[PDB]
Amino acid sequence: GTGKKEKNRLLREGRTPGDPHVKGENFYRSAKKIKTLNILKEGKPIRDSKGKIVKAASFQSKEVPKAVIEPNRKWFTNTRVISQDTLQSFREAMAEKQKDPYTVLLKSNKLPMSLIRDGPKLEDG
Amino acid sequence: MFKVVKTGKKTHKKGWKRIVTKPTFVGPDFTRRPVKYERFIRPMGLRYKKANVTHPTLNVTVQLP
Amino acid sequence: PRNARSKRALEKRAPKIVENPKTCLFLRGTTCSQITQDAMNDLYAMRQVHAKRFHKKNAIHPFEDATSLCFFSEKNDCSLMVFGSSNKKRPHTLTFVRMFDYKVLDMLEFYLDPDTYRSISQFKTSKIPIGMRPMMVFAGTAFESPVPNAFTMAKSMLIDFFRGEPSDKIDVEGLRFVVVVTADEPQKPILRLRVYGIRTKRSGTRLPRVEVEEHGPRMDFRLGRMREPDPAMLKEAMKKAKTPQEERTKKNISMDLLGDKIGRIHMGKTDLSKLQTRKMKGLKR
Amino acid sequence: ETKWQAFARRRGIKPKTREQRRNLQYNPTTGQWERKWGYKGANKRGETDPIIEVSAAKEAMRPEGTSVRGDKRREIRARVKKNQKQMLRNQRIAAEK
Amino acid sequence: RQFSVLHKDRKQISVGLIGYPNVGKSSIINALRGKAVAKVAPIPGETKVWQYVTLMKRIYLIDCPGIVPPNQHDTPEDLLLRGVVRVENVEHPEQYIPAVLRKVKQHHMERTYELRGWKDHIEFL
RNA sequence: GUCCUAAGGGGGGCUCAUGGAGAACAGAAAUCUCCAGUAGAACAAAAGGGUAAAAGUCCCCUUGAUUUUGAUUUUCAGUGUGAAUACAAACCAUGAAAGUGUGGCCUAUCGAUCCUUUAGUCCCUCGAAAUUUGAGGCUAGAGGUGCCAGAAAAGUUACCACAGGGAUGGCUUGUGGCGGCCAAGCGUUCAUAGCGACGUCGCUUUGAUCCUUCGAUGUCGGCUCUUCCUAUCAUACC
RNA sequence: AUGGCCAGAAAGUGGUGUUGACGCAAUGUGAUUUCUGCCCAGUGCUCUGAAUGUCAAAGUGAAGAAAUUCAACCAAGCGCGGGUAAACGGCGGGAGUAACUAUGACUCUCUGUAGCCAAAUGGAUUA
RNA sequence: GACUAAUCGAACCAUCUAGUAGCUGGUUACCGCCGAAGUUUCCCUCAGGAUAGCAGUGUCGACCUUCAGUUUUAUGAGGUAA
Ligand SMILES: Nc1nc2c(ncn2[C@@H]2O[C@H](COP(=O)(O)OP(=O)(O)OP(=O)(O)O)[C@@H](O)[C@H]2O)c(=O)[nH]1
Ligand SMILES: [Mg+2]
Ligand SMILES: [Mg+2]
Repeated sequence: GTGKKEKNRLLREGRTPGDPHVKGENFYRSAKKIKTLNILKEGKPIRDSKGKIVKAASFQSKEVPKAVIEPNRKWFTNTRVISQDTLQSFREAMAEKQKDPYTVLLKSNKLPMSLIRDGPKLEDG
Repeated sequence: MFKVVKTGKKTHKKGWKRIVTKPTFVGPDFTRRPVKYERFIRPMGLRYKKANVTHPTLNVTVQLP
Repeated sequence: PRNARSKRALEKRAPKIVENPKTCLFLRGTTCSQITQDAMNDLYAMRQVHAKRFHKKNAIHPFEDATSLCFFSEKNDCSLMVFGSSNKKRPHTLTFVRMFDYKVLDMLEFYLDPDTYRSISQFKTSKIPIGMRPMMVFAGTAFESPVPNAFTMAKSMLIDFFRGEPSDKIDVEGLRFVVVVTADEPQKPILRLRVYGIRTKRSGTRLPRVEVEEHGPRMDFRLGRMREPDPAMLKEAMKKAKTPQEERTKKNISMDLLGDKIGRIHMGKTDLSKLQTRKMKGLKR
Repeated sequence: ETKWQAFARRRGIKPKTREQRRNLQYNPTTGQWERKWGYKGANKRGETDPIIEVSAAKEAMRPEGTSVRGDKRREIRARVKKNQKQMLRNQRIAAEK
Repeated sequence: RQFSVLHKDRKQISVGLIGYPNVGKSSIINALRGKAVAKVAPIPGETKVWQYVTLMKRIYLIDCPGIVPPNQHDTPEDLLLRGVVRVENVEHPEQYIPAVLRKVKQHHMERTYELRGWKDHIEFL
């Protein structure tokens, strides 16, 4: 055939020449698979001969960041708005909402449910 | 922020899992990742959904989701 | 496009999923008669918002060469054209041109009857407001041909001429003017273009009684020379783009009345006839 | 697809988020918010500052007439020229296709 | 598999099995896998910790220990008859025999033990 | 080598190049006034009909340097409150208004002491001599990763082994956080600001419900036995 | 059986072999009882199928004065095109309609207080 | 991964062989005269380098010029108190 080398495999698969590769990639391993399996091996810091950490482990960087918030006009506006017609339509939708055992909920709609759900009963109130 | 979670039965433990030590908000329809692929652990005891929000002009504090 | 205004112009001229309303260019040849000029003036009065008008003489014969038409369409972003001509063989001719991607898609000639032609100013009536879209009626048996011919083509291009701006809603005050095109299958048939104003009267029922009165212009045409589209270019022209605001249908996926995404499961019929229960010692006689 | 888009698709390079690609950064030393590029950007830091400390070897290798205040503009223009040449190559390939 | 298709956007789906002890959760997992992957025993509390079993490439099964929701109307006799506890570690097991004799028809007991003619539970035992 | 509250957007006012006639210096060419001026100027593109109370040029307002929402489009996602993207809506700017307009453009990277390539006539050498090919050296040119070549040497060891190096504190205790108000007082009294104990006010079931227990990286025990502390359960006194 | 599995530096070398499919060799599973979710066709298995598409050495042809250069030709394998141990894998179905056939795309729809059936039993709750 | 002469994830014996180690341990009389130092500047870092600076012995040159971690004067910065 052509050869079982990695270069021959790349030439057979028609990869772009000069593209960088992650260490450990082979016929059985893709880049994302190599990253996923290297996640399991992550977590050990880099130390010198005397045991002092010279490079910290992943997500243990010990460096204190600058926690600042920029001035922005987006902070003083309304993120979500709803109209009265849409509110009334949602109230009607909750009114003839019915239950069905063979239908499952996959993603809830982010709605102001306090303005849509019917109020409590008179005796409870 | 993160603490190292040790896993394994040997004396030498694997340390890839990180647990969040601060309160977190996970959002609606939250299903946790399985343990084999859960790197960041957000515990159920530190999850909050509501906050006491004060309106500066009206001087009213209301618990809001 | 260094300038922001030129960038805006190129972005407006760029192809879109939801296209802009079509622009019509009104132009005439080197020799164009006064009746043909009046007919183009009436059509421009009907469609003045989305039309541009040329005022010079163009030495163009569209059925021989249309490179100048393609150049004008590219320069003016016009996808419909009304071209006026006059000749000994063809005394008063309106050349309706529809184009696709700055190339000529199809063309059709109309021969106008000079004796029965009445302009809009010849009727002392209240006229259509500027920019208002008229209603359309196409009548006769000439437009129901199973094979695409001159009359079906004329119906399609008159529809594109009188479309205006598409809209999801309309006020009931925008139903006051109607354009009626009548033609019959048969020596050559006459395509009659009329405009009427609509008035409503009491009839004692819920539905109003409609009465019409002529608005102008009065045009009589004989359908002339032809240029049909190529099948491939016609296919690309009649391809319909899909709006992002319409959801691709997925099986067992829906949205309920509250906006929640709902999935449907199918249990199937329960068949316990193939189940053998345990032969316990207490159940054996 | 351009050369970068093909390379990113092959290498799994996700596009940057809109909060990440903002033209805004916090300068700690001045304690002020400044832009990464553009008018008065961080890429042209010190072009209008009163005191610039230079290296003796740097003006030794510097040609006559040029000053230290234009080196950042020179390097920015070089990067702009390289990016523009790559963009023109991509446009030529797309027009060929 | 229908649930997996409904959640095809995820990498997989997880199915956790819950119920009382000794209802058949580990047995259901083993039956669905076709292989004895979870420990099964008639004694309650065989499953003490949660266990992952990879059923398919996109389906995981989670075995859980048997739970008993507390209720003031539930008696130790009711819990024992539902199968919460082991009968070896209970005191005076003969007091629960009348509950069994009420729950089971008499002829079923007679055909099970080939014995008849008792008046009460102590005589039967 | 310099200069700029950036470009852009909206609204308003004005008309440009040029020619003629005039005005101390000023004389072809400086500034000013009038007339005539289809744009022959300027701005964008490459009209065979771009723009004149404007698309030109000056003023006013914004300059907030890339907003929010989406069960929708496309792609991706072992970090799935989804991200990027398209579309739509809302918001925003401006104007009296009709309206108008924005909420980016791009790109793998590495060498330049590098890579590829050309010429040498009157350049030198191929060492027994010469000629013709060829080859090396030296010199002088050309282009710049589309046509300038290239840039794929992984793990595991709980079967193990060797050479070494290691193994916060006169802290803590009984009384929450955030935000507002009052406030003796401290200050201030050419500014009347700023701190402030004591408090107070908002958020965090008619004796109910029991059908909402919310994640081990950090590990304790048991026996025997002695002593100490008081932050006292019991016995003594009050 | 001028065969398989091996061994040897080689050998006119040795073993299986004083052997021949009810045998030898290599595997997986592991008494008996129970037992083979449905469905293929992506990786892989193999194909007495077409191609020269990739294509070494030797050989062939042309140019030059020759070194040399350029062309075809090029076995096995690969590739292309077929049938599967369908092992791994992947896998909601059921009807259609129409694009013609290659990719389909679209529309509709799914919810017996101890019996019946099987060659006494209906079992792994296995002595 | 068991056994193969108390030796087994490759037995024992002799040799190459005084193999290699940047790692560990150690490194032998007296007196006298001087006598220290930690980003200064450049380079892809850690499993990195040079290099400035500080020192001792000898000399040689007219050991010639004098210089100085100091003050004052003139003038900057600080016009800041007053
Ligand atoms: N007859 C019959 N018995 C069953 C069935 N399923 C389970 N069993 C029996 O019930 C017992 C319970 O089995 P488990 O798998 O341990 O069920 P569980 O609820 O998980 O028990 P825990 O481990 O305590 O939680 C088993 O010993 C089986 O013998 C069944 O379908 N039919
Ligand atoms: Mg059990
Ligand atoms: Mg169990």
